[PDB]
Amino acid sequence: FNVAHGLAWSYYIGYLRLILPELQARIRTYNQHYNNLLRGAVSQRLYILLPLDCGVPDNLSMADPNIRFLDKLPQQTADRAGIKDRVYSNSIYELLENGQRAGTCVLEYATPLQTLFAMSQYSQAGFSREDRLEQAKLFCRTLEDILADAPESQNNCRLIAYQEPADDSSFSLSQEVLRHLRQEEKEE
Amino acid sequence: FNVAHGLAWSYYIGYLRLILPELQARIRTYNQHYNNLLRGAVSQRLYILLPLDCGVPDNLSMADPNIRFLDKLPQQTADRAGIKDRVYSNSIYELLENGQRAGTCVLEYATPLQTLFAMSQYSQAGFSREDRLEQAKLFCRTLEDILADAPESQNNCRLIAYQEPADDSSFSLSQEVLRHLRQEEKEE
Ligand SMILES: Nc1nc2c(ncn2[C@@H]2O[C@@H]3COP(=O)(O)O[C@H]4[C@@H](O)[C@H](n5cnc6c(=O)[nH]c(N)nc65)O[C@@H]4COP(=O)(O)O[C@H]3[C@H]2O)c(=O)[nH]1
Ligand SMILES: [Mg+2]
Ligand SMILES: [Mg+2]
Repeated sequence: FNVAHGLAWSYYIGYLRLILPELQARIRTYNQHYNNLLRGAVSQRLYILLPLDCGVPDNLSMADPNIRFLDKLPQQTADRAGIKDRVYSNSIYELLENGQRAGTCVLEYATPLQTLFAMSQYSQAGFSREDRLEQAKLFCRTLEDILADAPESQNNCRLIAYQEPADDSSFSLSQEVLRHLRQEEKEE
Repeated sequence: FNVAHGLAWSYYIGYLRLILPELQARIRTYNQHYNNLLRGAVSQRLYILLPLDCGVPDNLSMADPNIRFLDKLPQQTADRAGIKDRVYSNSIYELLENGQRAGTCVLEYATPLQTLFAMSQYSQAGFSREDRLEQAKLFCRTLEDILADAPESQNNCRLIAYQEPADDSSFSLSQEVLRHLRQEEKEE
């Protein structure tokens, strides 16, 4: 089956569509209340790590020690049937560079990529572990094309797609994330 | 595209697989702390409303006035990358019969059916509004076949699939839900 397509659409409809519009105000609140001082500096976008290899560790610090958990973005509450006042969780990380706090932003993996990885295990899934990669590529794809026409995506988030070279492991996830942050500084 | 399949699998992998094992203990706690007084009576299963017509209202009371929100099942917390301590929300409803509290259980719609309904709107979704029904049927389907081999589903939840007659509107959702409760009471 072609799943990447459906998961991208479920992802947007049940999450991005809902949270992105109310996202920036939530960021602003954290900044005002927590400091309105010192670093503040929480970036204004939702950052979605897109590991093409579909490897998604539950603790972000594990993938890279330089990615440190700061706080949790103030809850969002919504009556998502049948649930009442259903909580939506985002986590705030600060990226370290040579022991220096280089940036602070709302950051997270794309769960759909993780589910994709898990699905290949199951017999009835039924898409081979081989198809994990193309499925991964189709996902980031569909999202871009979805977010392109997203009235909500008034540049509220930035996708971060990456694959780590097979031969060498000199890849720094924090570095990848920092690039986008800095670039958007020159951009913004 | 065939989406019902992927959404059923995402649903189980990212939700049911995770919460069902820890579900009953959460139920016991509400019963124990809140009581052990008066009704208690929270049922021991997760109830998933499966409207084949794919109509999923955000407020459960609206669908049926006799379905009343009681409280919220104690939070579950899990490090769901990239999120840390990601909250999982379930709501407890008590069903009314002729002004009488007939039952109390954890109850909710299947969000995937709601997303299915929303997808048909979009141009790129790729699937006609016509296909909403077969997509709905394939979803409840896949879930049953998924939950059948679910090591986790040690009878922790019961699916409730239903479609409302086209000619007449004498259908009581609370009645449908009560049936399953009583019938399982026969399980005792
Ligand atoms: N950081 C973050 N990301 C979020 C949140 N909610 C949704 N997402 C993203 O939205 C995807 C699909 O959301 P879904 O439509 O709600 O559909 C969900 C929903 O139907 C069910 N589900 C998941 N979590 C909960 C929950 O906490 N409570 C209830 N009642 N159902 C849930 O699992 C389906 C798929 O779950 P997912 O695999 O998790 O995948 C979720 C997840 O990738 C959130 O609160 N925080
Ligand atoms: Mg949702
Ligand atoms: Mg999940």
